[PDB]
Formats: sequence, structure tokens, C-alpha cells
Amino acid sequence: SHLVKCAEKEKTFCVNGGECFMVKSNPSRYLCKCPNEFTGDRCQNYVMA
Amino acid sequence: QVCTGTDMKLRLPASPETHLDMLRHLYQGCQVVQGNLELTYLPTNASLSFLQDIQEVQGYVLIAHNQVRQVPLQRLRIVRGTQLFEDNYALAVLDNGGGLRELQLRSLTEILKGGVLIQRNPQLCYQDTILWKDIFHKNNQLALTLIDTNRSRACHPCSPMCKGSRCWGESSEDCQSLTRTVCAGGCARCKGPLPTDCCHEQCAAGCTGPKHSDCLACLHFNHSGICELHCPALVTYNTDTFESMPNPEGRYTFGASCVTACPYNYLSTDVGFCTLVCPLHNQEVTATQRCEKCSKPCARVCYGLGMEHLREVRAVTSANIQEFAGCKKIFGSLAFLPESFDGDPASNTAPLQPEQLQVFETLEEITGYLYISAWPDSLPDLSVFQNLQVIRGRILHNGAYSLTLQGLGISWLGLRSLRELGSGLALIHHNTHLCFVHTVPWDQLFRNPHQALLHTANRPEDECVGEGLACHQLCARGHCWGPGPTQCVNCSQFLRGQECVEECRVLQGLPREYVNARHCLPCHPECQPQNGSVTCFGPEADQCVACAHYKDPPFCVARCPSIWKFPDEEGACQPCPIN
Amino acid sequence: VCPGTLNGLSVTGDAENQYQTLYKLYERCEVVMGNLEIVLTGHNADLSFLQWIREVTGYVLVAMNEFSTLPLPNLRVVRGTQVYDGKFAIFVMLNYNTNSSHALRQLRLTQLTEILSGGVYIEKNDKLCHMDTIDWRDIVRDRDAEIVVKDNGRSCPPCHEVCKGRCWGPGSEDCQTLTKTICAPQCNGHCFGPNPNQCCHDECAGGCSGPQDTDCFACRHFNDSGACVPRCPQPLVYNKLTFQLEPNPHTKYQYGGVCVASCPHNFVVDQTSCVRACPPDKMEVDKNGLKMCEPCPKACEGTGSGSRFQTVDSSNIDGFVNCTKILGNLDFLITGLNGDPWHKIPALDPEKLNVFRTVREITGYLNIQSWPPHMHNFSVFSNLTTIGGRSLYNRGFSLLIMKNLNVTSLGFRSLKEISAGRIYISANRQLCYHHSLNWTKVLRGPTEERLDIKHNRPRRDCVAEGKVCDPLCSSGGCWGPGPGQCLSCRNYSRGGVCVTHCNFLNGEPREFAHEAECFSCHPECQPMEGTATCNGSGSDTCAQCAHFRDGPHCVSSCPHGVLGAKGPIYKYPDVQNECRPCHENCTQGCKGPELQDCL
Amino acid sequence: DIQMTQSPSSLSASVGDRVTITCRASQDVNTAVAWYQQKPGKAPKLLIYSASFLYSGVPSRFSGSRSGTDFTLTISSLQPEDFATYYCQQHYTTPPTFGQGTKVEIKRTVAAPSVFIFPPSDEQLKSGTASVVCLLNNFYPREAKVQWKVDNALQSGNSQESVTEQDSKDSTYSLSSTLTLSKADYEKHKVYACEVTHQGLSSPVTKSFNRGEC
Amino acid sequence: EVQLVESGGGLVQPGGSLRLSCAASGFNIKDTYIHWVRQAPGKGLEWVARIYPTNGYTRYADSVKGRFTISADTSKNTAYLQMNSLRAEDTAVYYCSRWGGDGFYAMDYWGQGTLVTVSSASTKGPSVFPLAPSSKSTSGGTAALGCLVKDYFPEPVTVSWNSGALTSGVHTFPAVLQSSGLYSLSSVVTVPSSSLGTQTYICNVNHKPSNTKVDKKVEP
Ligand SMILES: *[C@@H]1O[C@H](CO)[C@@H](O[C@@H]2O[C@H](CO)[C@@H](O[C@@H]3O[C@H](CO)[C@@H](O)[C@H](O[C@H]4O[C@H](CO)[C@@H](O)[C@H](O)[C@@H]4O)[C@@H]3O)[C@H](O)[C@H]2NC(C)=O)[C@H](O)[C@H]1NC(C)=O
Ligand SMILES: *[C@@H]1O[C@H](CO)[C@@H](O[C@@H]2O[C@H](CO)[C@@H](O)[C@H](O)[C@H]2NC(C)=O)[C@H](O)[C@H]1NC(C)=O
Ligand SMILES: *[C@@H]1O[C@H](CO)[C@@H](O[C@@H]2O[C@H](CO)[C@@H](O)[C@H](O)[C@H]2NC(C)=O)[C@H](O)[C@H]1NC(C)=O
Ligand SMILES: *[C@@H]1O[C@H](CO)[C@@H](O)[C@H](O)[C@H]1NC(C)=O
Ligand SMILES: *[C@@H]1O[C@H](CO)[C@@H](O)[C@H](O)[C@H]1NC(C)=O
Ligand SMILES: *[C@@H]1O[C@H](CO)[C@@H](O)[C@H](O)[C@H]1NC(C)=O
Ligand SMILES: *[C@@H]1O[C@H](CO)[C@@H](O)[C@H](O)[C@H]1NC(C)=O
Ligand SMILES: *[C@@H]1O[C@H](CO)[C@@H](O)[C@H](O)[C@H]1NC(C)=O
Repeated sequence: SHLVKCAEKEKTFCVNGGECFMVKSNPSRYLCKCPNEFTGDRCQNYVMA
Repeated sequence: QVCTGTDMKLRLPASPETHLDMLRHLYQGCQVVQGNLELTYLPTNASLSFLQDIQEVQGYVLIAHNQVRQVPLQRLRIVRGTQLFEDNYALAVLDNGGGLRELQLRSLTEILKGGVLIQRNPQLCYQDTILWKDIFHKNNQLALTLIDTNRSRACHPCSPMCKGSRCWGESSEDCQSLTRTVCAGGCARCKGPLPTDCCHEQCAAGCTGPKHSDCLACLHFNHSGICELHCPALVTYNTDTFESMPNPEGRYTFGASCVTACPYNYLSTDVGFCTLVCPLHNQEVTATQRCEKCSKPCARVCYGLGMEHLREVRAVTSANIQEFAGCKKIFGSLAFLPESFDGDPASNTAPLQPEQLQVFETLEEITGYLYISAWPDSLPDLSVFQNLQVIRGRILHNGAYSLTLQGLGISWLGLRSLRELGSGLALIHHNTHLCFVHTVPWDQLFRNPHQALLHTANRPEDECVGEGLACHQLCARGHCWGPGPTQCVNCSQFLRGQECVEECRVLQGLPREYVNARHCLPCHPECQPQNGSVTCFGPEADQCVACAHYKDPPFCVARCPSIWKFPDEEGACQPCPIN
Repeated sequence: VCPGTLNGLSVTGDAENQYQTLYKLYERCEVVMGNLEIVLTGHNADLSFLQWIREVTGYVLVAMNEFSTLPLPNLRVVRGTQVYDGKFAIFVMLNYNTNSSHALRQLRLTQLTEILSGGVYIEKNDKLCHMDTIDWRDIVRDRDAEIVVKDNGRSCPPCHEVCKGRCWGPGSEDCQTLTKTICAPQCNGHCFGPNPNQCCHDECAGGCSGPQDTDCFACRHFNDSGACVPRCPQPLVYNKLTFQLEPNPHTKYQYGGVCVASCPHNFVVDQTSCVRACPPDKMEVDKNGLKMCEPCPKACEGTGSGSRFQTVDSSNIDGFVNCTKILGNLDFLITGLNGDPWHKIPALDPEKLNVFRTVREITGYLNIQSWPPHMHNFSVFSNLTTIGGRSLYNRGFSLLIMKNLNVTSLGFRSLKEISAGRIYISANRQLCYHHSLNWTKVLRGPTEERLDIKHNRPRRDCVAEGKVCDPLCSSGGCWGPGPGQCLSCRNYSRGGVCVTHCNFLNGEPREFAHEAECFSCHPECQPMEGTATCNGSGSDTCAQCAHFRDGPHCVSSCPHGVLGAKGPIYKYPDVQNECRPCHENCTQGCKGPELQDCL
Repeated sequence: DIQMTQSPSSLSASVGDRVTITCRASQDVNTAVAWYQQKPGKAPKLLIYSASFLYSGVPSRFSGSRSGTDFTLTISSLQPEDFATYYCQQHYTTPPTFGQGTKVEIKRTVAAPSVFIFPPSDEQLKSGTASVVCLLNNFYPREAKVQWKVDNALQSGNSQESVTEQDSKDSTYSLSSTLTLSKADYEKHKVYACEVTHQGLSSPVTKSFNRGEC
Repeated sequence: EVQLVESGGGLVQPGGSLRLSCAASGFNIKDTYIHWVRQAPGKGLEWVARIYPTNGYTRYADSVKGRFTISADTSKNTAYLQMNSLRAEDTAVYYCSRWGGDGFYAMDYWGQGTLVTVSSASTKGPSVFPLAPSSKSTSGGTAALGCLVKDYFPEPVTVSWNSGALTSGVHTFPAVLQSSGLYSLSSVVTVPSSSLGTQTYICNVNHKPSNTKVDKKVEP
């Protein structure tokens, strides 16, 4: 796909168990895959209801 | 560029002799009239060329009782009619019979409000030739026209160039243009018959192109060359974050254009309007002035004529003289009419007495005009206003004058504190005993290029000189408000305080002084007079050469205070051993 | 109408979870109050539910997904109040699989008319067609905005011939409609026809069906009962000839883009506008029901949207020192306690939360999603008296308490009202004492649809275990087990604590009633037995004087050497313990009214 | 403008000892002279007025006198708490004028410093700079000689030092010398050392550390 | 006694202006002579100006004539000094004082003073670089640990340990001016070597002028 894993330093980006990965894009673009109960760009917030 | 209009209607001029000069000073070089344009009671061979610059009139245009053949308003494009002459007339031409033959209003393409009244002008040729329907703006208007065709004049047909036989005069340049009745579609104004000739909706008198930057004149509002519906707000609102923000591009609204700041004598506001009035529940605050909201109960406000309960009052009388007691600033005008000093058998109101006028002794500022056409013969001057510093002229008499003195017996003005005439003309006439008019530095009182003094029938300069009546010899530049050393504008020597003197009592005299900015101020009472030398350097007890009694370091003392101290052998106060 | 999202490119859960989340949020949404973010959506997703979206407040972000079309046929206006990367209102990126099995082919934004702010960025879309067949400058309002349309398609077909070279797709139904670039010179805006007389109103956002301010799709500024206006009707009318300002009998306040007759009770009024907080040089002042901005106090800002702080944290919390009123929201997120290594931010010492014990007012929402494990309450906010609700979480909730594993009670004992918003309390497995609370006494207005207190400790067990509030408390409940946490006491209160009785007729510390609160009697007041000791704490409100009487006042003794308006005052006691003035020739006191009685 | 010359500018006496500070007026100002005392970190406070009179609230330890244009401030029993700068000011003319000011030190025995050395922090090195610190604690007099010799390379022009105020109990001073290096200047060196001598030190002391060992 | 509180200090650039004030309580300033005195770093006391509100007369030192204007508000019971056309040499702590009493003309009433810094330099929050203890910071049975505060402006910066809990054995060294135009400050504490790694040692550096607070734990 278009995705690669984050570096050990970059992995710090995601919180609350969010999985950090990057888009293969001159600037770095961080994405997280949040647990079902988490949301926000870094998985910092809980999902309501 | 911008000047105010007048408010005379068909009233006679106070001074027929200076009436023409008045108009010139008021209108010369003006493009926009912030007021009504009134040209009345003119003589023949009048120098009216100063009117050629006018393009817009915010109010109505009145031309009446003139013997002149023509009035050079060829550049006039709009009569906005904010105020209308009589029965909703924007333009009125009355009794100009000498008399007008041509209108010559070549550029006039728009009237926004009101109709046209042309009557009894027995020379005028083209009052019934103009297609007034085109001139009237698209918007619903009374648009009543009363056209008197009893000209009793053999007039030439419009130039061959004037297709449709519509003209303002006999020349080809006088041919009337049509901006509305010739438009395609529903366009309010056009350059021509095509859709491509339509003017921007914000255009008024017409356009040179399709853009709001191409307008000949603006319909709603002129923003630095661009016709727009509103002036940019000083403070805007963010509808997404629910927050107000400062607007770098915000401007103040003055009349019908944006300004970066309000013109002199106008107040700024937080809504962004320039006003001559500070709205209710606010205060006038200096910095330059602005009108600020009251956060706490507003301060006492003194009012003059034209304001509040005095709006319908013509003059100050014994019935209302007391209302100015304790006032320093009067919001409104003052007027002293024959009826003020005479009695009124109808209302049974007493005449003002000399001792009652003293209520104005504390007066420093008038926001309106000062009109004095009567004055007690026991008062040789207007010194009751000696402490008057500023006349703003926000309200003008006849819409023109901020200071008028007529038919008075005063020998001198005596208004020594008067330093500013914020706006308006000054008129001093028929004061046959009044000398000290030309002795006043009027150019130092005026602020606007459009201000001037008009005068006539005052005491002859030759008579003043013949009797040796002039400014004091110590008076700088010979500029004074009266013959006394106390009435001088500036002193060539020392001011002392309120009297020009040769010197301060520094080296000689019992009541010794010191020099401070050319003023003569007293030495501290505890100070010892120095014969042939400088008694003191200031008013404080520590600024003297020697003590009159003895020292109480650093200050001179008469007797020691009770730390109880006593005068010791040192010649100074020391703490006492007895307690 | 719905809240939008703000996750950027990040997603929650797997493809299905993300789809269902998108579905539920926009299921019947016409206006997105935020951004529209579609990322990592599969080709099996049915996105037809987005068909009802007409307006997007923020940006439109579509990236790294695979589906044939983006079904937003009714989208007309993108406001761009939020701009992705700070540059473009619309993003279309990488919408294809690297195995070329699936890709985005069409946008079909056939009704898109105007983008009020931001540019357009369409890049790296191997099979995305008809992107260079759009006259993007017809749509983008900002002439200075960047428009990027580059690597999009290779073998893509031409537009239908009726499209005249401009289309959002291959069909005739996909033809682009131009609204600006085809206008008369006189318009300088969008039109609904080629004629000079067919230009849309200046305040119109997107296209229109006529020349009037009521014929427009959407407003650029304010909506005044159907009309699009540059501003709501101003309080003063300006006279251009006389330079006067006259009262305007018909005014409306600017509120969130709509003109209203009056400002909401929980918003401060700036000069004609309802604002979340006043400008930096102004302070809030209480008037007649309303609060007004006036020409200041400590600008103690909150967290959340409109602030640089996402949470109270180890580097943020010190800002609340000596804070009594928070100008904003207050988020406590997990990272605000555990720390945030991404920014080199250390964990927050839990006891630094005590800084909030001085805060009485929060103008925004209170959002607690994490709370120190040794704390069983939010008593740290016991001083809280009100929640403004001027800003709301997910544009709905003013009070949020979630997943506080060890919290049993709420606290906020001084809390009297919540002026706006919804209340969400859930997943608080230990929270017990909230069950009996009557929210209609706290939350203003109707509450039936605004209360969500589900999925917390079961009431059955809360009560069965005896975890109930002191029974002396009245209907309305408590914020916790104690009488000091009671909303309203059955009898009296002392110090705000629910008590059985006051010491009126007995008790050493004799009291009197005031508003059902027990107040002590004056120190010099004689204790009564069987009747009330006093009717106040004043020296003249006691039934009897315990000592000496000086006129109307009970005193411990008759005064000597007191300075009044007449100089030094000396009085002596009578046999009745009433005080009387000493002889005028007395020294420092007397034993009587006579000269010979002088000391 | 009356000038006031104050002397000595520095005195030293043991606790309980008698100390006199004098000032000479350029003019006869009678008794219009006041003495003020400024403690470290504090505003000047009044002690004596009218040449000799004690101001209420002022310790009885102070009194003054006058002879001609010479004024004296006397303390009968110097305390550690009296470590301050004293000023003679005239209040006879305007402006009021001050003398240079006098300081009084508490006399005690001479003692060597306790010497130790610090390395730069790791966070500092990562910042592109380095600070190496050598500190002399609890010594008297305040005069001391501190030399930086990194790998026996004497440093100069790249260091600053500061001296603390007199200790209120032990009447001692401390001296801290900081050597400034760039990250590059730090890396090129291995053994950092500080050589210290003092009047109360019978044998010179050198402290050192190795880069990477801390 | 009486209370005198100076304010209005801070950082101003040369050619600019700064307005000092001093609130009084316990007496009516109207009846006394109000003085300002300034002390440049490393210098003695320089008399600046006085106002005597009773009659409104003022006097100035030659060093400030034409630039400084002194006044007071007897309704606010507060003194003011308007200093215009300030230059770098005007850096000083400015004290307020009053001549309490009628025949008493000495400065018995004093405030604390406020620092006025005049400099083209902008403000700068401190960088704190914690100095770990080690076998090389050990002397006898005790060992030093400390923190260095580098490149901050203007002075002063406030430094304490453990939020003021640790003051014993603490030695703070007066600021020096660096070639950067910024200031440097240092503070150390000497503790039993057995406490290292056991007792919390956090250096708390507070620089008001830049709204900067830096907390550094000092350890191996
Ligand atoms: C909106 O408001 C702006 C701001 O006032 C206004 O711009 C102004 O337009 C007037 C013309 O009406 C300009 O006045 C001219 O300035 C030039 C400068 O060189 C002069 O040469 C012009 O002189 C003519 O008229 C004289 C008559 O006495 C002739 O003798 C001479 O030969 C020329 O024919 C004339 O003074 C004015 O300078 C500008 N101002 C600015 C800042 O540009 C704009 O026109 C208004 N638009 C609308 C729709 O109202
Ligand atoms: C301006 O606001 C008015 C409401 O005050 C809008 O009118 C409503 O539009 C919705 C759309 O579905 C209708 O259901 C309502 O019945 C309408 N109300 C009324 C009174 O007509 C109007 O459309 C808005 N206009 C703009 C440009 O935003
Ligand atoms: C919760 O609060 C509501 C509103 O205060 C209470 O409903 C009111 O009860 C009183 C009792 O006399 C009635 O007079 C009011 O008319 C009721 N208001 C409404 C809107 O119906 C409700 O009873 C309270 N419930 C509890 C448990 O205290
Ligand atoms: C004046 O004009 C009016 C217009 O109707 C006309 O009726 C009247 O007879 C005219 N008067 C003269 C003297 O021509
Ligand atoms: C008088 O004229 C002199 C000329 O320099 C000026 O300095 C002075 O201020 C003037 N005095 C007054 C009262 O205007
Ligand atoms: C203000 O902050 C100081 C900081 O020490 C604190 O001591 C004081 O009590 C606070 N004032 C309050 C809470 O009103
Ligand atoms: C709140 O939690 C603290 C934590 O120690 C506890 O001591 C206190 O009693 C609790 N308050 C209530 C009402 O439970
Ligand atoms: C705020 O905290 C103080 C702390 O002493 C307390 O006395 C006061 O009653 C509290 N205010 C409220 C509303 O609880």
C-alpha cells in the first residue's frame, strides 16, 4: 500500500495504544490506528457512546 | 475638498455686503457640500466662479432672488436631498428675476429624493426642456415637478447636437444626457442603450465603466474610490468562533465616505461614525475626541440653545440664565437677542441684568455658536466671557457663523482667553464703537482653510489711531483683545500672569518674585529679600538665598513646629530636650 | 445538520468501524459543522448517505481510500473556515490501491459552486478523471489561493460534447455549470444568467435563484430571518447630513451568524454581538440579567478548541494559579495526567490539581476523561458554582465525565447550575451517588433529552450496598454521601451542611434563622432558654443584653476613651447596667454624672 | 550642591566590636544629616536623624554625633545582622545628596574553601554548548584564586564568576566559576580540572573529571 | 508603621518611557514630601525627584531634568514618576520614600524598590541545565548538586529548590552578564552524599518577564 511503520522515535506520536504509521509525501504525515474506543489525530480522546 | 453647507432658506443675509464673501469662503474649492447649497440674494456681476468645483450636494440646492444671469454649477452631478427645501423639493429656483437664463447643470444626472420647484424666474429658458424623469433616481420618489413656463423670453431652440431637444442652455455643451430612460433591461444607470453599457448597481450619477470603481458618483457610499454599501467595520465578528476582532481595514464613516480618522471638531465612535453629537448615555472624552459609553451614571451636562429642553428656545433670558450656573462647558449655543435684554410682556419674562450674565464667568467652552446682537450699554466689552477659550461651532448660525457680533456698543472684545474657533465663520459688523477687531490674530484662532472673518461698519481704524487707541506698548506684535496690558495675546517682555510687565520683582521690592516661563511668581513667605540680588529661585521654602527668620533644614521656617523642635544657637530647628 | 470531525488522516478501528462511524455521523447530515474526513474507506463502502450534504464549514479531506465515486452531488458551498495544511480547502490524495485493483474515478461535485476560502489540492490519483476539466477559478473565491491539479489520470476520456469541455465526469449529467466566469462585467460575483440584471446578491454564498438577498442558497455573513446581510440591524441610524446618530427601534444581536432579538443568557454581549469572551482590553460586567463587555482582571484561559492546550497538563496547570474564573473549556485527558513524551512533557503530579480549588466559574465545558487513581471524587471542584456552556464538546455537551474507574461521587457541592448543553456521564464503574440527583434543579431548561447517565454503577447495587446520601437531605439528592454534599436540606443548614436543627432555644452557641441557615448570635447576646436567643447577629438584635447597655447596643462594658464626633467619650454603668455619659469635666472616666464622681 | 564624602568605604571588625563610620560635608549643615542602612536585597532604611538622634524602631545599637562638618555613625556592638551598606545623606539643601556609601564586614579567621567540580548536563551538550563549574564553598576572606586547566590547558576570556553575600552566621563567602565551552570545545577535551588556592589553604587542591564518566 | 509598594518596573527600550508608581497605606501622602531615589547596579544611592502634593511643587536632580516628571495622586494615595527619553545608564532600582511628619525631613518611610531595565535587548526565558552530583562533587561526607541558569533576560530570575521547601544548604550566586547580552545565574545545594538518588532535588527557575517556568530534576 502507501503505508510504512513509524520509527521508534516516531511511534511516540500515537498514544493510548494507537498504532503509528506513516504515508510513503515531502513533509512527514503521521497517522494512527486507534482502538475502537479511541479517537482524535493521536488517539488522545475517548469515543463517546 | 469637503465643506459644510448653510441653513438660510429664503431668509435675508445679516450682511448683504459680505454675503458674497461668505459664500466664497464656504464653498470655494469644494467638491462636496456637507449641507444644503444655498445661493440667494446675489447681485449682478457676482464672482461665482468659486462654485465650479462642486460635484455633490448632500442636502438640497436652493437658488433664489438672484439677479445673476448664470450660476456656474456645471460640474454638479448629484443632489442627494437628505433634507429637502419645502414640500419635498431637492432643487428650488425661485424669484430669480437681471435673472437666470440658463441652468447650465450639465453634469446633473441624479436626484435621489424630492422633486423640482422652478417658479417666477422670468428669464429662464430650459426649465421645461429637461427630462426630469431621467434625472430622478429609479427608486420611488415624490418626484414632483412644478415648472413655471411664464418666462416672457424669446429663447433659442436647443443646439442641433441635442438630439431629442433636451438641453440646459443654448450651447452644444448644454445638451442633456440620459442615463436611465435609455437603459437596457432593468439597469438603473447606463453609458448607453446596450446591456454592455450598464453601470454597477452602486453607481449613482452614471459611470465610465461596468465596475464599482468606474462610478461618476456613489449611490450609497464612497470608500476610497470604490462605491460600496457600507464602510468596513472597525470591529468585525467571527460567526464560527463567536468572537469580535479588530479590523485592520476598518474605517470611520464621515458623511458619505470613509476616513482613517474623524475630521477636526468631529467625535469618533465605537460604531465607527463621525458625529457632531455624543449619543445619550455617553461622554465626550479627550485624548482629539471620541464619544465613550457611560459605565457609571453620566456626569452633569450643561446645555445651551438648540439642545434638549432648550431646542425650541431662541435666546438666553432671565428665565433660563440660571441654568448655566456652575457650568464650564455648554453643550449647545448661546444667543443674546434684543428680547434677552429687553422684557417680554407676553411671557412676563424679566430682562437679563449685567450681574446675571456673570453666570458665564466660569465658561470655558461653547460647543455651538455665540451670537450676540444685543448687549447692555453698561458693558463696554464682552469680558463676561473673558475666560472663554473655545468655540467649537458644531452648531452654526444660519449654518455658517460660529461667532457673530452685531449692533453692539462694545469698545473692545476683551475675549482674551479665546484661542480657538474650531469651525464656522466670524462676523463682526455694525459695531460702531468697536475698535479692537483688527488687533486680533484671527488667523491663530481659525483651524479650517474655509474660515475667515467678515466685517463692516465697525469703528474706523483711522479713528482708533487718531485718538491713540491701540494695543499696549508691551504687547507682542500689537496683538490684543483690548487696550489694556491685561488683554494682550502675548507679551514682548514678561507675562507676569495676566498683565504684561517690563520685569519681575526679583532684585527690588518687598513682595519679591522669581521668573518662571516669563511669569512672575512670588517667593516663599519665609524667604529673605535680597537687595540687589536674586531673592529666590522658586516658590518653595528651600529655594531661597537666605531665610527671613531662620532655618528648618532644608526649608526656611518662621517658628519651629511642635518631634517638638526649638531654635538653637545654630540658627536652626533642633529636637527639644524637654518632652 | 451535524458536527464535523477533526482527526486529520487518522482513523479509529478497522475499515468497518471507520465506515460505520462515518455513516452514523453523516447519515442524514445536511450541514457539516466541521470538516468532512474520509480516509482509508474500502471499496465495499456505501457512501450514498453523504448525498444530503449541502454545505461544509471546514475542509474536505479525502485520502488513501478506494471507491469509484465520491457521492456529494448536492454539495454547493465549502466555507474553508478550517484549512488543511493551511493551504487548501479540498484535498484529494492517493485515492488508489497500489495494486491498481481499485481507485477513485469521479468526484461528481456537479453542484459545487463556491469555495469561500482556501484552494484545491488534487494529487497522486492514478485513475481520477476529469480533474483538469474543471474551471476551478470559477469555484474558488480567493484569486490568490493555490490550485493544484497534477497527477490525475492518464487514459481518461473526454467530456460529453454537451459539456463544452467542462465536466465532473463522462456523462452529460456531469457537465460543469459556470456561475462566475460567464457573468456580466457589472456583476463581480456569481450569476443565475448572463445578463447584467441576473447577478446574485453580494452577500450570497454559492449560487442563487434570483437577485434578492432572500434568493440565495447560503449566506456569507449573517442570516436575518431569510435575508443575507453584511451585518444585523445596528442600534443607531446615521444622518449623513447632520452627522447625528438616532436610536434604532428595531435591533438584533449578532449570534453565530444569525440575527437574534436578544442575546442568550450564557453569552456576554459585546457592543451588538454575543461573544464567547470579550476582546483583550475588556472585562465582563453583570447588568440586568445579561453580562456586558466594558473597558482588566486575569485572562485565565481554558483548554480545547480556541486554545493551544489540548489538556490540563504538567506544563499547563500552573496557569490556573489563583484562578477563580476559567475563560474557556477544561479538558482532562489521559495524557494530561500520564504525560506526553512527544512534546517532552512529564507526568502531572496529581496534587497540583488542588490549584482548581479556587475556581468557581468555567465559561466552557468541563471534560474529565481521566482522573488520578487514588482520588475517588472531584472534590477539587467543590468550589465550582456554575458551568457557562458557551463552548460545548462535540458541539453538544457542557459536562462530561467518562471512564473514571475509581470515582464514587461527583462533588461539585457548590455547583448550582449548568446554563447550557448536555450532560454525559458514563462508564464510571464506581460512580454511585449520582443516581438520586434531580438534574432538573441544576441543568437549566428542559432536560428530558439532555441527560445521559447510562452505563455506570447499577443503582440496584448502589442502594443495596447502602451507598446512599444522608437521609436528612431533601428530594433533589446529593453530590455524594455526606450532608455537606446535599443539594437542599430538609430542615436547616450550617456552613452549607445539612443539619437537623439550629441552636435557637438551647445550645451554648446560640443561633438564629436566616434563609434556613444557622447563624450565631452576637457575642454579647444573652442566651435565652425556651425562646429564641436572637433575631440577628447584631448588638441590637438580641432579646436581652448579657452585660451592659449602651443606648441601642449591648456592650461588654460602658466605653471609656472612645473617640466620636464630639471627641473622647466616657460613660459609666448605672445600677441597671445601663450606660450614661460622665460629667464633662471628668478625666478618664467616672463613677457618676457629677463632678465629684470624676476619676 | 552640597557634596558628602564618606569614609572608610570598607571596614572590618569582629562581632561585638565597636565600629565608627564618618562623613564630611562640604558645607556646615548643622545637624541636617541622616544615616541610612541598606541590607542585601532590601531598600535603604533610616537609622539616625538630626546627626545623632535614634529613630524609633531602630536598634539601640546605633547612635551618632557631630563635630563641625564631620558626622559619625557609631555601633557599640557590631552584629552579623549589621552587614549592610551605610549611607551618609544631607538634608540641608536640595537636592538631597548621598556619600559613596560604606560597607562593614564581619571579621573572622581565615579558612580554606570546600572545593568541588561539576560537569555539563547532558541536555546542555545536546544544546550545542557546555558549562563546567568549579565552586568554592564557605570560605573567608572572599578572595580566592581559581584556575581552569583543561587537559592542562589554561583557559582565559571564556569564563565568568560570581560571589555570594556574606553568610549571616559563619561570616563566609562562596565563589562559583563557570567555564564556557561550545559542544565542539567540550568534545575535543578529555580531562577537566580546577586548581584552587587560598590563604587558609595549606596545600593547593585540584578537582577533576573525565568526559563521558561524569 | 506604614506600607510602601513600588510598581511599574520592567523592561523598556532606550528612547522609550516607563511610568513608576508607589502605593502608600497608613498615611495620607498629600501632607508629606514624596521622593524617588535610584540605585544603579554596583552603585550607591542617587536622589532623583520629589513632589509635594500639598502645593504641587517639584524638584529634580540635574541627571533627570527635562526628562523625568514627578507627580502624585492624593485620591489614590499613590505616587507616580514618568520617565521619558530613558537611556541604558538609567538602569537602576527605583525606590520610593516619604518624609513622614511635619518638621521631620528624613526618609523614614521606604518601600522595597522595583527594577527598571533600559535596554534594546528583547526578553528571553532561561535555559536550565541541571548539574548532576557525582563522586567528583563529593567532599568529605557530603556532595554538591546544582543547576545553572543560562542566557536569560532581563535580570533577575528567581531560583529556589523543591518549590521553596529546600533552602538549607542552598547557595545562590548573583547574576553576571554574558557576552550574549543575556544573564547567567547559578544555584547549588550541599547535601549528605547518602541522600543522592533518594531525596528529590528539583531546581525551580522562575522568570516573570518571559512567562517562563522551568523545573529540572538534578540527578546522576
Ligand atoms: C470617491 O472619493 C475619492 C476621494 O476623494 C475620489 O477621488 C478624487 O476624485 C477627484 C475628482 O472628482 C480628484 O480631484 C482631481 O485631482 C486632480 C489631481 O491632479 C486634479 O488635477 C483635478 O483637477 C480638475 O478639476 C479642476 C477644477 O478646478 C481643473 O482646473 C483641472 O484642470 C482638472 O480638470 C481634480 O482636482 C481627487 O484628486 C481624487 N482623490 C484621490 C485621492 O484620488 C473619487 O473620484 C470618488 N469616486 C466617486 C464615485 O465618488
Ligand atoms: C435563512 O434562515 C431561514 C430560517 O430562519 C431559512 O429558512 C428555512 O429553511 C429551511 C430549509 O429546509 C426550511 O425547512 C424552513 O422552513 C425555512 N424557514 C422559513 C421561515 O422559511 C433560510 O433558508 C436561510 N437562508 C439562507 C440563505 O441561509
Ligand atoms: C425535580 O425538579 C422538578 C422541577 O423543579 C420538580 O418538578 C416540580 O415539582 C413541584 C412540586 O410542588 C411542582 O410544583 C412544579 O410545578 C414541578 N415542575 C414541573 C416543571 O413540573 C420535580 O418534582 C423534582 N423531582 C424531585 C425528585 O425532586
Ligand atoms: C403662469 O403659469 C401658469 C401655469 O399653469 C398659468 O396658468 C398662468 O396663466 C401663467 N401666468 C401668466 C401671467 O402667464
Ligand atoms: C510669545 O512669543 C514667544 C516667541 O518665541 C513664544 O516663545 C511664547 O511662548 C509666546 N507666549 C505666549 C503666551 O504665547
Ligand atoms: C496568590 O498566589 C500566591 C503564590 O504564593 C499564594 O500564596 C496566594 O495565596 C494566592 N492568592 C489567592 C489564592 O488568593
Ligand atoms: C474524596 O477523596 C479523598 C481522597 O483521599 C477522601 O479523603 C475524601 O474523604 C473523599 N470525599 C468524599 C466525600 O468521599
Ligand atoms: C472557595 O474556596 C474557599 C477556600 O477557603 C472557601 O472558603 C469558599 O467558601 C469557596 N467558595 C465556594 C463557592 O465554595
